[PDB]
Amino acid sequence: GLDMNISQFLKSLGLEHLRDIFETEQITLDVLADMGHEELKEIGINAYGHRHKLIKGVERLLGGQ
Amino acid sequence: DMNISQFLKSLGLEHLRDIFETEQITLDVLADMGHEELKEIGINAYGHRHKLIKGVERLLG
Amino acid sequence: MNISQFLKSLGLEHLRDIFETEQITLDVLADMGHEELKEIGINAYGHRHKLIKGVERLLGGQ
Amino acid sequence: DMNISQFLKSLGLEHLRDIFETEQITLDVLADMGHEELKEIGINAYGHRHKLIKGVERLLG
Amino acid sequence: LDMNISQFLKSLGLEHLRDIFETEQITLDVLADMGHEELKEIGINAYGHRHKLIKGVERLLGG
Amino acid sequence: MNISQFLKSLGLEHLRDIFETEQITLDVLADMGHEELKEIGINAYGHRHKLIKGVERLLG
Amino acid sequence: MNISQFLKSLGLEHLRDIFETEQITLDVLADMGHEELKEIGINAYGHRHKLIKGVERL
Repeated sequence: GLDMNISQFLKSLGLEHLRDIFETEQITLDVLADMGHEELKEIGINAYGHRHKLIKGVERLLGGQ
Repeated sequence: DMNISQFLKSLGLEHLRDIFETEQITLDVLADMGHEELKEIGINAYGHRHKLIKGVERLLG
Repeated sequence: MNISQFLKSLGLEHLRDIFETEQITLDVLADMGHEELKEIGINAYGHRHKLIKGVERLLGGQ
Repeated sequence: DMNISQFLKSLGLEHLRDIFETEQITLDVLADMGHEELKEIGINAYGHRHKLIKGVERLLG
Repeated sequence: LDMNISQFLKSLGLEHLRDIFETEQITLDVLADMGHEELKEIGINAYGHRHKLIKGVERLLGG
Repeated sequence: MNISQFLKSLGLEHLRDIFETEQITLDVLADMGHEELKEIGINAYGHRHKLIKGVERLLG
Repeated sequence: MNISQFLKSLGLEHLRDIFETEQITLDVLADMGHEELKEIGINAYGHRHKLIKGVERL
């Protein structure tokens, strides 16, 4: 909704337990918006369900609905 | 909508619980998945994918 | 044995490895047309025809 | 009775035997087929389909 | 007696239909069984052509 | 374009040391993937990703 | 081709002396990776990369 960042975004998806990965890997929203399943696997998001939630989450966030 | 473990039981697919647990597939995720995506997570039998897809769409509609 | 009795009743018991590997049960089969049967490797029109008509007759009341 | 290969031979359509064998078209299957279904398995001439359809009908007199 | 279909066609002034008849494997035996709907299905689009064929084949064979 | 203004345009000024020590010019960066960037000590995927996009954007 | 003119074409004329001391001919350079060029004192990734690419072009 109101002026986004990664911490908030992960909390809105129930994925706050990936904050460490995101922090170490310096994944901002601009970066995350360019990433698919392969790339998220490269940074250690092993669960398909987590990758899916992220991928759809960031499209939703930036897409205007 | 409901519990993933109970949904699998209601379809006779309790033996997929381990894949669903490892891939963190909740019901809302499953609702977005077709045959290609289910294949990606290791559901290799057509008949299993078909029951999941048809069972999750009966659950929401 | 329901699916394998069913295939026997049609003379299509040699399809039983495809059906076993793909875990096709009668409820799945009852929803399949030509395209979906081609997707699982039932390549012959005649087999597909017999399967579709057989399951309709089985569940249709006679 | 009579089987599919003798049947095709009797109509002068023996060159179709390989289609009928690839598609496992027995006489009981051919009996349910119209022009559209025969086009689908690659019988492209109307004349050939017409001979098959009238032939199989004759055969259940 | 029955003749080469290209001759039957030439006898009705319809030689230009021979490509359709060859492709569709239409013999006189088959043509004898066809009406307007069936000849439309093989691409004889003009009523006047179908009419000549249907009568032509009655004249030729029925007689 | 030069190295200093490239890194600043991506928010990666803090990398200038690594690029200086390793004598990474833009011609060289252009040929580097994730593995090669890992080799020079750029450990964050996010940074490598920005470097790789940035330099590809630069040579259209 | 001569080693002096090779380093001129890559802008690495300041390595002339490491190459002279270590007797690195182009036939030897062809065999060398990153590990091996580090062993003879070429500390910068970018210089190693240029040498590797340059020789493997010829």
